[PDB]
Amino acid sequence: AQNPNCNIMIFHPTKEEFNDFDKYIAYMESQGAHRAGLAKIIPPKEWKARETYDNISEILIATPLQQVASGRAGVFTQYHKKKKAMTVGEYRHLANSKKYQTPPHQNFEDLERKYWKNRIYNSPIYGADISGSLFDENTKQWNLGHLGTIQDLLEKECGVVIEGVNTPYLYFGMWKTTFAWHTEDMDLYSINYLHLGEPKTWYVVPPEHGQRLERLARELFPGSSRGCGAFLRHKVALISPTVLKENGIPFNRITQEAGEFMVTFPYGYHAGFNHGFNCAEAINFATPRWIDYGKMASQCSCGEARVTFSMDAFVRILQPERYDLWKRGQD
Ligand SMILES: O=C(O)CNC(=O)C(=O)O
Ligand SMILES: [Mg+2]
Ligand code: NI
Ligand SMILES: [Zn+2]
Repeated sequence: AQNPNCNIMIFHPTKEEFNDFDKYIAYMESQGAHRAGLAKIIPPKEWKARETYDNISEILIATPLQQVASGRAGVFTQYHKKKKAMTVGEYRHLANSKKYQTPPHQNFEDLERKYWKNRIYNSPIYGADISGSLFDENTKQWNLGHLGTIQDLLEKECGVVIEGVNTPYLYFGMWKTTFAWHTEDMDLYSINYLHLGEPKTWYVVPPEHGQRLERLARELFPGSSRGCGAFLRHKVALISPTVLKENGIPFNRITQEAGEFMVTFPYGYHAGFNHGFNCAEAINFATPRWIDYGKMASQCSCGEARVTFSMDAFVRILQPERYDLWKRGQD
């Protein structure tokens, strides 16, 4: 078996190997990359996502989210308080202010220490889940706005034709902005490109061990667990590397820098934070190996997680039994 210790693998495709997305994903998996739950892909040196970022200040963040923490430094929840709209210009100015800017630090490890020590005492503002793309339409390789759709994958694998579309989202981050422990909707893959700015640190649990993370989460967030049988779909819970180590949960960590792709694999729980002002673009995607994960994915039926138009059809076709009660939570 390849990659038995489930380490995060880093790939360096040539421009030749960067032409066929599906085939390169299948290659990574042949080398065991999926066992980690997360891979890094460094694009060929000749590739660019777009010519410059010079005019991005006019993008609107219509609902910035202030991420308010509760609990203890290593085990906390975050609530998203909706703020007034601001442009990317305004946001970047805010991120760079004395109140929100990245503190002095020696290296990524010192900054990671400061993050876990101090995250709870600040409420950074996250511009998340903004429908859009920053790839130039003339970028033909690994353009997250031109991937084949999950609906088309299901059609090609399973023969069923469903409604729905699949488009990317932009994320504008600042120091301490945080993504809580989650797998993707319907345990899909995701791919994330860091377009510009400061790094993003990731933590991930191997898919084969995801249930161990869930068991810990139920113990650490006991009332959440009683309220919903898939409360990690709410994307509010954080657990530090220290706490994961104390409880024997297998995980890995890696820092993504501007110009790099990360791919999360089905049922690979991940969480992380931003080092400073940045802009990422991400989208979900499917392969043939995903299909069974889609059939087995947990669902939030308490009604908090409240998910897309397109996810309806996935649940309808892959999880017909659930479909009924899941849509009671979604209506
Ligand atoms: O970048 C972020 O804030 C969150 N991204 C993801 O969870 C992902 O790409 O799967
Ligand atoms: Mg603009
Ligand atoms: Ni994700
Ligand atoms: Zn729920």
